[PDB]
Amino acid sequence: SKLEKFTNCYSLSKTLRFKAIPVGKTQENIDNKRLLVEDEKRAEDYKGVKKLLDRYYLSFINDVLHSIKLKNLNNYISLFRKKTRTEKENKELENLEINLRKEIAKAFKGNEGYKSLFKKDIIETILPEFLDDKDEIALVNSFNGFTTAFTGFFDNRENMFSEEAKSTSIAFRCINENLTRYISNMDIFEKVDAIFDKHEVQEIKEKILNSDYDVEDFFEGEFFNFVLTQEGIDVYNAIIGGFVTESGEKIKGLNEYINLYNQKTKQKLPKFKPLYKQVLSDRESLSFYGEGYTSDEEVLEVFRNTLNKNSEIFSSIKKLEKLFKNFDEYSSAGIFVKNGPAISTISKDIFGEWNVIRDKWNAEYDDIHLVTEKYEDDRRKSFKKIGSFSLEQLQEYADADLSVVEKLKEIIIQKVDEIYKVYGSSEKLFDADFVLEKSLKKNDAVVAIMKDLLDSVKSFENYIKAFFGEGKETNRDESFYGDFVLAYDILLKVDHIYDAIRNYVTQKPYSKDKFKLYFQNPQFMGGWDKDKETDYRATILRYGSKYYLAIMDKKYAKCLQKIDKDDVNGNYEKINYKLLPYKVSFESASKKEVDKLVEEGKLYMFQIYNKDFSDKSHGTPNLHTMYFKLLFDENNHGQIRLSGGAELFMRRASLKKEELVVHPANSPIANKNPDNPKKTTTLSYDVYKDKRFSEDQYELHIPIAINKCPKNIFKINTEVRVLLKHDDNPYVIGIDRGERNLLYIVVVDGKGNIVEQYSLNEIINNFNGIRIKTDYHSLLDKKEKERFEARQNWTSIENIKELKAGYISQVVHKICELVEKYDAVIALEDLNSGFKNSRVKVEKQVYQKFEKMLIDKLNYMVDKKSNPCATGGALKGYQITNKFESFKSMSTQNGFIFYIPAWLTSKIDPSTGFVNLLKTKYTSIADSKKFISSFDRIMYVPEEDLFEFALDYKNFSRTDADYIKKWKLYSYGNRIRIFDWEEVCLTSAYKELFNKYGINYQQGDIRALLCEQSDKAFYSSFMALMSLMLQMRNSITGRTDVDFLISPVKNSDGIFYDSRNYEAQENAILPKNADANGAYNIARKVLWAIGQFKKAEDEKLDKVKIAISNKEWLEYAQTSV
RNA sequence: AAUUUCUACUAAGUGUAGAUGGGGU
Repeated sequence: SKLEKFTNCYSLSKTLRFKAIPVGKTQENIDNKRLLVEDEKRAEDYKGVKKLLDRYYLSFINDVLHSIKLKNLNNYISLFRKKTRTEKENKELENLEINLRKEIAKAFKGNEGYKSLFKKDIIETILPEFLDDKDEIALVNSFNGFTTAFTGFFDNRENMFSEEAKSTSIAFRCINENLTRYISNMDIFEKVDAIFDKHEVQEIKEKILNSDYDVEDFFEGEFFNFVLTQEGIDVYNAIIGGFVTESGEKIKGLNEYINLYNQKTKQKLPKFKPLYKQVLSDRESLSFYGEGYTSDEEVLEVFRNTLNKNSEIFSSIKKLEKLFKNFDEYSSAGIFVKNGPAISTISKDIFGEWNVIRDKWNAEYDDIHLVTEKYEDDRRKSFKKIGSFSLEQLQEYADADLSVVEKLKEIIIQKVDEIYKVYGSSEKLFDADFVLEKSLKKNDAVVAIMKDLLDSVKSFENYIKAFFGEGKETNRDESFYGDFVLAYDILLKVDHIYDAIRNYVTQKPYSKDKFKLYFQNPQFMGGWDKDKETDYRATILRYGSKYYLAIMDKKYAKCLQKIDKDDVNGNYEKINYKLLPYKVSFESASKKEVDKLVEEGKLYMFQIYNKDFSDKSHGTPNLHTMYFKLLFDENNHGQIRLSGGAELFMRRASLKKEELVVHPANSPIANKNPDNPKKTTTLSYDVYKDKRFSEDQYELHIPIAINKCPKNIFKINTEVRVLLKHDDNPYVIGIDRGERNLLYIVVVDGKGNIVEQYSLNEIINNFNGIRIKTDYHSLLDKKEKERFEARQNWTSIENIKELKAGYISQVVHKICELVEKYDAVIALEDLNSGFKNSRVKVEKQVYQKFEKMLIDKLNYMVDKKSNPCATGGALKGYQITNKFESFKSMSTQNGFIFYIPAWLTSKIDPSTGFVNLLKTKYTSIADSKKFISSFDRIMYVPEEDLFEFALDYKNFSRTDADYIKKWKLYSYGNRIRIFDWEEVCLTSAYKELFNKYGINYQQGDIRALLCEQSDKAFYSSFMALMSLMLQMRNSITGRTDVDFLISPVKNSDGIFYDSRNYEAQENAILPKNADANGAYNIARKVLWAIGQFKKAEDEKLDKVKIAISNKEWLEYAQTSV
């Protein structure tokens, strides 16, 4: 078995969360001794103390830099963009810059206690000394011994600034994007001195700190000399950003001065942009990061009401793009446009089709470099190398009088028009006394209003983002860039406010906020060492079927160890974990004495509880529940062991029993699964909505660690390759999405014969023998019908995403069993390549999550029902996958998950192999005549009313991919022309096309007459009917059941493949539908790969490209069948 | 419409079928 090999490979750890319920008098005892209000108090002061800690971190940035500020290595970064050195703009920049990130590191790094500021010591001594306010000092010392709480904050705020740039460091907005706004400062002032006079420059030169007596380092050109990270970033922005004197004197910086020339006398006045500084407080992450949003009226939206910054800059960007026309006179080339995902949309918006830009550039590439297979990839990579497409360069890839610039201007202006349209519909929410009616999460009208405006602005942001380029260019129009970039900086503010309100409304009715329970002990539950039972003061107890958590406290931290054996009692077995957090002994302790302690105030026993610990629990337990019981089982011999550090938190009541939705006792309870025969239930009791969140839970997040001692450690990919070579029959699960099925699975064997083809739209949940199915596809449809109304409210999309994530969890199970029963490599798609968009099913994001959860599941692949110690069982999960690295590491193979490009796997005939490799779109009469002419022989075969189109695929364009190169295209059978559909019979329509135009089809080879036709519209319909002939997947938009494939070519037995012939059959041998074909050939593209492993050498099975190009495909697809 | 938590549920009557690494910014 191929799967069996992969066990005990790596070692992941996990955290089985659970709940604990205060058994005995624990709750009252905790309350008597106020054992948890200090944990609560600290957790309400976390933020407060974080701010104080950050003040010391900001003084570190200040003082250290203030003194050590000479830009060490590169003089004062004088050679920054001076004259090109060895290698133009290559080493010239790169090296100078990287010595730059160390110029800053050295300053900090080894100072007066880097580790005295970034470890426990700060809040204990250094921070109290830094402060002086009694309240603040006491707050900081109340958060002492308790720095194991600020650990994450420490690391974040320390490792973000080192000898690197980018990321979120000082160098970034310290030497990288800081010097872009700097640089023109201490040399050839020149251009910027248009004004800069006695009433201007001299006035401000006396106002600023007289260390910089004159302006010197302020405007000019070439190199710079001041600020760095800290000297007062505001010092540079005193004239560059403007610093109005408190007295009243209007000091207008130095750039805030140009505006008297930059815009008043009109120009671009050499940039001079406001210096960037440390993100948020100290180089954090987002500068707009804020909290709040806890109540329905917590802030009436910072957007025009409580966020006027945003509203201001939509107008600013709008004016800047309305100045695009005079920026043509300035520097149209200077404005760039990032090549990427936006470039296709840009093409459509400006020119008309999504591929104008691409193809125009590809044509120019052909002029200078030449299509074939490898030439496609040459063009591809080189287009990916381009990162900006100047505006005038895009005008060259134009059409006619189409002005790329002006078309962009118009489209992007109408984008803000959309914003303002919804700003007029949100006036109610923006009015001072907004009458809040039914909450906010229940006020779907308000949700919609919010969403609409928030997303209108968000869309403009993403559209105008591109008008940036790659930043690192040359002739950047400085009348555009600079002014535009300032406004855009703010229009990035919306992102946060959108997220805030979205996440408020999409919020659950309850809350899962917890506070770490230290119980007056910073070292609480941090281990399970037998020898140290009084250090962390915690042990897992066991009352036979129940599981507990004993936690002794301060003045009685060793009580249990004295009074153990209760002999003839129930004995809450103390854990005798003699191994390190498998020696899972369980010392039978006390019962009467354990409970005695709980009632007194000594112990604080809690109960570990999952729904599968009830006596009323009827069926299969959860996997985590299983793992938990298995930690303390005899079977676990070192698989799932303890990791140490149970984080007991405390989730309070977010809801109250009285305001929950009840299903009164003895009243028939309607069942909501359409496929439930036993509709209605009538329960003897009541059932409330979310009763666990209406009470107080004590979340015990027990860390556990799977396979910490791996025996069979090997590289997974190479071992998969070896296994997929020595096998006689490599089955491939083959998973494609699809429109009719959500995740159609076509298991295909080692010869390409369909073994199974079932849509996983229905999950047949098997409980007590009875298999009640759930049409997740129909559920999706009903959820999408809810989405249809109220403009896809935020919650409806969340519900779809969550149902799709719960579906994903369900397909993960099914695929796991499919893989297990067939020993089959999945054949998922490399999602970093091309794009399936037709699928009205699992999307890219959800399939990426699917394959992440397949490689997270495939790390410890476990089916619940299987016996724990058998393969596939709880402690023998298959490690057939890798370990999720990134979403871009999902590109080749991650074990039993070959990511194959999904190119032409669905629109290919599964019987012959024919792929339409020919563009059959009527361009001009001549194009189709050459098309018609390149056919070997077009005859009407009246025998079987057909129109044979013998063709040479070696005599065509972009067709090097093919293999047979000689196909006869008989117009036969029925096509569904989706224009919204018509079922056009091919032969009949062609007979009638030829009858109408006078083309006597009854003339043997009539190709000459077809090319003879002088009517333009003849070929139009001719080429469109030819397109239909070649179209294989044919399905009526909507009606599920007409999913058929139809070949224009006959096979070796003369039959034209029909999917509808096979859809009637249960054991079909060829795809029974369109999406089945897809999964069939995705399991066949992986099949080319498997053949490649038996065609490549064993020791060489590692670099065998599994990347199947379309030329080794369309060969095999046209030759094995 | 019950849940360690999530999704679908009622699924044989206080539950069921799957999945579930979480902890700090």
